Amino acid sequence: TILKNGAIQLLKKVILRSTVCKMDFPKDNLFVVYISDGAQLPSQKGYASIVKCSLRQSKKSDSDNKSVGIPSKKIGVFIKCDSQIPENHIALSSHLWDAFFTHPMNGAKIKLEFLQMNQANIISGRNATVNIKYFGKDVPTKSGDQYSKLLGGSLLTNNLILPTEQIIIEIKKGESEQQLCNLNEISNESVQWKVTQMGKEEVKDIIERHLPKHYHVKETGEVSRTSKDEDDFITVNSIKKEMVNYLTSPIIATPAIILDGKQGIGKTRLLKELINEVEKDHHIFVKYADCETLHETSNLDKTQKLIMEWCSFCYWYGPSLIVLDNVEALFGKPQANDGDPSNNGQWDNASKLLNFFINQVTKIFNKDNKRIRVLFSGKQKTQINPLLFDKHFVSETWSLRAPDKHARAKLLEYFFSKNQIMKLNRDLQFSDLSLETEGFSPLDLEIFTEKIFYDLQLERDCDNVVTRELFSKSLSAFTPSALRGVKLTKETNIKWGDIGALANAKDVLLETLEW
Amino acid sequence: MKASLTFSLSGIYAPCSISRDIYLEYGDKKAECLYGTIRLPQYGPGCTPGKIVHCVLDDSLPFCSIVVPSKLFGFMPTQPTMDFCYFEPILDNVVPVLDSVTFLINEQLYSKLMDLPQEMQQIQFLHYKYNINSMETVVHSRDILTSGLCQILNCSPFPQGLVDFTETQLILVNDTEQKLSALKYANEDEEYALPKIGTNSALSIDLESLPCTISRDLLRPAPHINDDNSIYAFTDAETLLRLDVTSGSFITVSNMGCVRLVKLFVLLLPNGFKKRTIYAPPKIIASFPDCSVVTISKSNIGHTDIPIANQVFISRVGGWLQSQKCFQNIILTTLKKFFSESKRILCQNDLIPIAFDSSMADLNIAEENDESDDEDELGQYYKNDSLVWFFVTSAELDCFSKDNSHFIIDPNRTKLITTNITNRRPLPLSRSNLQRYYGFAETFYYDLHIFPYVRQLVNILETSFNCSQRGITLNASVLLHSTTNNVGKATMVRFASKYLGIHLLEIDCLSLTSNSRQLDSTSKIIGYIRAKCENVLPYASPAVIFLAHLDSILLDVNANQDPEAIKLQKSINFEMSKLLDDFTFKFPGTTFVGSVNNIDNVPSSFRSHMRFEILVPVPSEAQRLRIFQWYLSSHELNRDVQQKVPVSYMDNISFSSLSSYSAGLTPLDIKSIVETARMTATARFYQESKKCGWLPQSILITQEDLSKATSKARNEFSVSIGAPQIPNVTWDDIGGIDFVKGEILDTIDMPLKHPELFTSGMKKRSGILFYGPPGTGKTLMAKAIATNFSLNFFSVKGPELLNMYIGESEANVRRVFQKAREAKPCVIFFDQIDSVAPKRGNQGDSGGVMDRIVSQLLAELDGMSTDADGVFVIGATNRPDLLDEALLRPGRFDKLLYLGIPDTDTKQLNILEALTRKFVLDNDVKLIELAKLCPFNYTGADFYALCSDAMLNAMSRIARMVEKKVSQHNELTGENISTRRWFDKIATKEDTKVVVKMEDFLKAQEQLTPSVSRAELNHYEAVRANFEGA
Amino acid sequence: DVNANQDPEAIKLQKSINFEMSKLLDDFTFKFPGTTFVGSVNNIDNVPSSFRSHMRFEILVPVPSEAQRLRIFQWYLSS
Ligand SMILES: Nc1ncnc2c1ncn2[C@@H]1O[C@H](COP(=O)(O)OP(=O)(O)OP(=O)(O)O)[C@@H](O)[C@H]1O
Ligand SMILES: Nc1ncnc2c1ncn2[C@@H]1O[C@H](COP(=O)(O)OP(=O)(O)OP(=O)(O)O)[C@@H](O)[C@H]1O
Ligand SMILES: Nc1ncnc2c1ncn2[C@@H]1O[C@H](COP(=O)(O)OP(=O)(O)OP(=O)(O)O)[C@@H](O)[C@H]1O
Ligand SMILES: [Mg+2]
Ligand SMILES: [Mg+2]
Ligand SMILES: [Mg+2]
Repeated sequence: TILKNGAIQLLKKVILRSTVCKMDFPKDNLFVVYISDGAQLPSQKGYASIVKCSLRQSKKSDSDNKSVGIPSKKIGVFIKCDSQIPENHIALSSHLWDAFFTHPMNGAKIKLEFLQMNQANIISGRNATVNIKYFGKDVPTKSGDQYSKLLGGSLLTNNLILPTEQIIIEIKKGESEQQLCNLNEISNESVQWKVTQMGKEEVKDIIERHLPKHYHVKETGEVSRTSKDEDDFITVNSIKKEMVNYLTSPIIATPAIILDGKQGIGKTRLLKELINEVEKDHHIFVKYADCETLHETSNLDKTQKLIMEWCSFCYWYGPSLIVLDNVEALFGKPQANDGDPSNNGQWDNASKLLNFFINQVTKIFNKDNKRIRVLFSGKQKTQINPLLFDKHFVSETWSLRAPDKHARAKLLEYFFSKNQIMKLNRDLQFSDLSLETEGFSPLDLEIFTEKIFYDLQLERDCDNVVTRELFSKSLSAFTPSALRGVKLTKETNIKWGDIGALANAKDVLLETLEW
Repeated sequence: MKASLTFSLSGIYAPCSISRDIYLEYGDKKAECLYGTIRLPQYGPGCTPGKIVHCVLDDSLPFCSIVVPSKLFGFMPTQPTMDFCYFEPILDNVVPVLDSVTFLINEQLYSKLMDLPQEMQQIQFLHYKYNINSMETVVHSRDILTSGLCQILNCSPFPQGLVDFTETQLILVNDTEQKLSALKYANEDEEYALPKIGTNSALSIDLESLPCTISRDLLRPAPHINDDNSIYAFTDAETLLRLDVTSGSFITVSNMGCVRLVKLFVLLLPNGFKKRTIYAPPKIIASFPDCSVVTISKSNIGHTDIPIANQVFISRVGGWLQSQKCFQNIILTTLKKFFSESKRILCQNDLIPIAFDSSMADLNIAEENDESDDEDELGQYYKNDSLVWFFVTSAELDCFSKDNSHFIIDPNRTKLITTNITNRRPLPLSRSNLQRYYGFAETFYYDLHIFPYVRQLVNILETSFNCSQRGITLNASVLLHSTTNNVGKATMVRFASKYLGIHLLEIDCLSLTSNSRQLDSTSKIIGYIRAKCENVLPYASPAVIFLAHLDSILLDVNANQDPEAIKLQKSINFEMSKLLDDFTFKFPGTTFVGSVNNIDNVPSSFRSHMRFEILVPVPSEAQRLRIFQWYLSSHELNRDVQQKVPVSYMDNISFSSLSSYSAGLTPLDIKSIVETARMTATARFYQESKKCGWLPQSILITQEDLSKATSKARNEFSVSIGAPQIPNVTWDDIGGIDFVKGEILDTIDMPLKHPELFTSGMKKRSGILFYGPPGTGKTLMAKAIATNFSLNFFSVKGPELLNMYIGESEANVRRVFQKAREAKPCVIFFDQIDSVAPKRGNQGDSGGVMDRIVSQLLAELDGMSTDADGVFVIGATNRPDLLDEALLRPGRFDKLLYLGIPDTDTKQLNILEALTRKFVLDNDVKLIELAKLCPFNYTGADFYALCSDAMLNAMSRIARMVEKKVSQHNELTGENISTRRWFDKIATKEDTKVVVKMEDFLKAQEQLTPSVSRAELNHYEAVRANFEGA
Repeated sequence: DVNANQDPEAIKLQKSINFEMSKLLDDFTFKFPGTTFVGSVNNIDNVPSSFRSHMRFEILVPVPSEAQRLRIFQWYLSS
């Protein structure tokens, strides 16, 4: 088939899946897309688009008419071959995402088309022209030459929005195909650029299109957001390695994994880094729930819709993963009993959801092993509803035991660095500094460090971070989370000494309590 | 790589000619003998495992073509052969060498082999006989060297590899049973030019479902762009010759007034389908209540079919899915997609199958587009999970009304028009396995000859089916109940449905409201049920309404309840009862198939109507064998994974032992085992692939893995019942307790090992208790049994049972025994029985609950109706006299074992060695004087204190030594580190290894007291005298 | 605090606020600088763990001693 322009020809349609493996290249290009090594590329250039996801549109599209129906948009793209990315996946560089007005999520279907053509490759075949018009609230006017250097330096197609700087690319030269046009193969003397501001009426008319404002939540820029309170993670324990090795295996036993823990011992941050890792080098889509934020859990019919929606999305996308922090809120057996029929104790209001979820998941897992998998976490293994172990949903388990001596050093080092002002004296060292901190955990440690920062800042009458001989005193005033909740006592002030003839006993005590 | 294929009658080990292009551009030029691997693509759910071959250059072969001996696959190229395969030349020409190969030989050749004089001479004779060479010839498995003479019985290291014919062991086995006579190289069952002369009119032949889908690439001919796969039929070549046309244009199938037009292709040779039969897909078969035999005829006028496609009339068949709100949209879309094809043909009374994905009900992929909108490749990601039909009635005739038998539908002229819901019977499982064809999640294929209970259900349903022409309202409700979850009730129901071809309604507990039911919950339930049913029953004949987990909805009256809350329960009960019988006489053939996990709680008002109640036992030894045979089957493992390397089990597995070793496990547990085995095998395969060693082309499950996967499954179960994590004591620590050791062995294990002599209902004396002075192993023996015997170990933490209220102790005891009884091979450890079972009815006691509880013990422990005696009971006390006699009887506690103080230097040395076992002892001195110097009033526990004290002293010595070393270092430096810092900055592992020298023992022994006085010991001695002296 | 002898619905709706109060403290601490959450209680033992641990500083306010009540008197009798 030959395109509307007689010099351009169509070859074949193909479908692939997106990835965020961060393939990079210089500024000259904006629409580079990386195909995998394998079947040779029938053409160097092409067209691309994404098949938009949508709900069932039930209840008249959730009471929204959606009268402005649009068939998305068609884009042109460079395509290049790479060896790292798997066969079925497609790499979509940082640009051209904002064109689709969709966040660069891991998995999404790409329609890809290979384009052939004869004439327009010739250098300076005809003069090129285009207008880079400001769409929304805009930076003051700038030269079109630097815009061309920055925008579509090698290739572009009309009707492309860009919310990254609120601009529109347009041209109506006349008798023009309104299709793909190459730029870097054309000399500067055979191309023209101009800039204007778009009319308010046309701006609001275009705003009617499907343009989800990505920065509706306040941000300082595309490269900086205040949400990043913590932007590092310390490889204290092997478990992150384990889960990465097992969860991503080509074949798995049972859909589910369970991640137990203890009060603040690591769970949420560990899962958030597991997301941040697994999303990159293994092309796994992830849906994060945090069931606590989920409202109206006990409304079974309403919650069931979200339960179905989760797995529906997860199945539509590529090999995916489901993760629930603090599961016991949504699928937890109350376990409190005074009198109840055995069947209702087996099947109460909460478990119904669990059975539905299990059945729905198994419906997929039993016909596509690598498609969908779930990863629960909760305060305690056994505490969770027995259905999981009964129905054989969870197979392997892991526990975040409190970090060992060798590990705490790294954690304290990192938390000390985080405040960027605290530092030890030449005479003091980390590894010894930790040993007194027995029975702690990262919550304990982080609050203890803040406590040290306060006690050094005012209570020592010094500006610089004097950091010895107050450590013990501060610790004395501290109470680890575990101890904090039960009836310990330190009331006795009588010193280590004050011994008498009780030496013959104190020896023994040393030999059985301290040694 | 894809290579053109042809066959020859050469030898099995003859080199395989390969084209010059492949031999040069991909074949290794440095290899003296080039080896490759070939995969034969065949009509099935997956490609065959690769077979290795040796190849050589051949200039006569055209572009990308190969020639191989047909005898490598047990046939000859008389019938049309396949035209291509997938091939790859091994990189680096890596191949493994088998250490041993097992061959099966005929009697005559074995006699010849003895007659042959010498081992080397026999080796050379075999070399000449079957072209087997050392380090040159490659062998395979399950192959035949020659028809009816020899066969490769087994190959241990790998399915295929080189043979070190100079050293590789050849396990030659004489065929004493003449099994080799069953071998058959695809030979003909004779052949006649004209078995019937001039039979051009018609031929009668069998019809059976095509076992799997068909891929166009495997087709010998070159059909057009469209309208092919809907009317395919396949047969043997000679059957085509009997029809006088080789793969003729069109055929017609006519019986019982139904005539259909079909297309017949040739069945390709390598497939192992049956002979002289029609193989067709479900599309055509569904049209008939087909007889096992069917007649076919030529139809040349089919080539001149007419496109009269105007205003066609379509109808949705009755069915569970068709009446669902959400599915209807995707059903419409997929039907329009199916009829979007240019040239599909159709005729009246035809059933057209329509597959679709169950979970895409909500994923509207995109709106209709002006151009470049198509589904073909977009669908490849998802595979279907549900299936429906559509029933076609009439069509326009136009000026071509002279004939209406068969016609085409054209999208340029056909429009979607539909009538109301029709009805028609499904397809019985016995005639066509639709799931198999469409790769669905196959319902387990029960075998009525073996499983008792399923036969009852199928018989009842088929009786209600056959009574249709008797025409009476004999239909009866059926209730399934089980002692435990996950026993396949819903599966067996689905089996019955598919077998008898009965539309199935699967209502379940995905209800709308169950908490605070006062909010009109009764309506929300019953109206939902009535609406769901009423949209299906008037169009299903017969029909089945299946209510899963009915137990948790029709709850019975509670003992303690709100007086008005229970009213809703009563109302729902009664209305359910009403709607139960309403369907009985509002429609013919309706059967109510309910399921319950405990029949005790079903309401008597509802249950009393019930007239058939089938208990579904956990599968016994016989069944588990079949279940394993199923889940391990090729058509199960290879499914649903899409791994690029097919899967299979190694033939060395053994159903018979596996079954017996998996006792008590439910089917779901079995599947869990299989899945875990699959995981471990895949992990092994990818680990080997990561390594530099030879890479198998298939991943093989191994019994050596199942042996431990079953153990892990059992440990999972043991965690389910909440048993404690007892420490890992070993059977060897127990020391000087040989007598009691053997006594315990004679009961815990003797009737458990070789379970045939004791296999009877006898009183197997499941009771035993230890009694005697403190600290002589009573708890340790239990701790050992807890892990060394694989019996579930329940701990009764002293007076754990006793409780606040009047009757909850009596509930706790019964709950403990009930839960233990759930897992038959279980142990009960009553630690310090004194606290729980004091002497009944003494004056010096108050409250009386201690009497009630001991009475309850006496009751439940022994009682009457007791069976499955595997529940052992092990008790311990310091002193038994506080126990009541009624416990000191056979059936409860037969022998009281007095684990007394050893009083014997042999035993003393034995216990001293057993205690010292696992830590190093310096051998410069002999330990026996430690026995000789202690008086016999010393006790097993105080010898433990002796050993630990001596150890602690000897290790305090090392502590002082390291203290001296660190002090010296601090003196050398600026005293800048303590001991703690020393232990992370510096390490002297070998220095810290404390080794005790018996001087330490001779120091310690002077300081430690006996654990009991003579006063107490004489007391326990007298106790023993009373109980044992007699 | 968590109630061991209360209906499950009440316990769940109480856990809801117990968690959300922590979440609210987090979000307010994040949103603006200087925001200082100063809560008060009359019996520490009743505060849930989910809040007892996360909180930084605990100050024990005692019954005034001799040196203090003198000042308190001198205050409340001032003109
Ligand atoms: N290994 C680690 N590396 C880096 N930061 C860590 C690590 N462990 C904990 N932290 C930090 O300490 C915080 C402690 O809270 P954490 O995420 O462990 O608890 P949580 O799982 O949300 O708790 P809860 O169990 O109460 O729901 C983390 O949010 C993170 O900021
Ligand atoms: N006897 C069996 N043979 C084969 N598969 C079985 C058997 N019993 C159960 N299954 C498996 O279990 C699933 C369906 O049966 P399932 O265990 O859900 O039965 P059920 O009667 O609904 O159980 P329950 O009411 O105890 O939950 C399928 O995955 C099926 O393969
Ligand atoms: N003969 C022995 N063999 C092995 N270990 C022994 C022996 N005698 C004593 N011990 C050790 O000393 C302790 C004695 O354990 P034992 O089983 O006698 O405890 P028990 O039943 O609680 O005793 P008690 O009679 O005081 O109630 C254990 O730590 C055990 O390891
Ligand atoms: Mg958390
Ligand atoms: Mg069930
Ligand atoms: Mg004891």
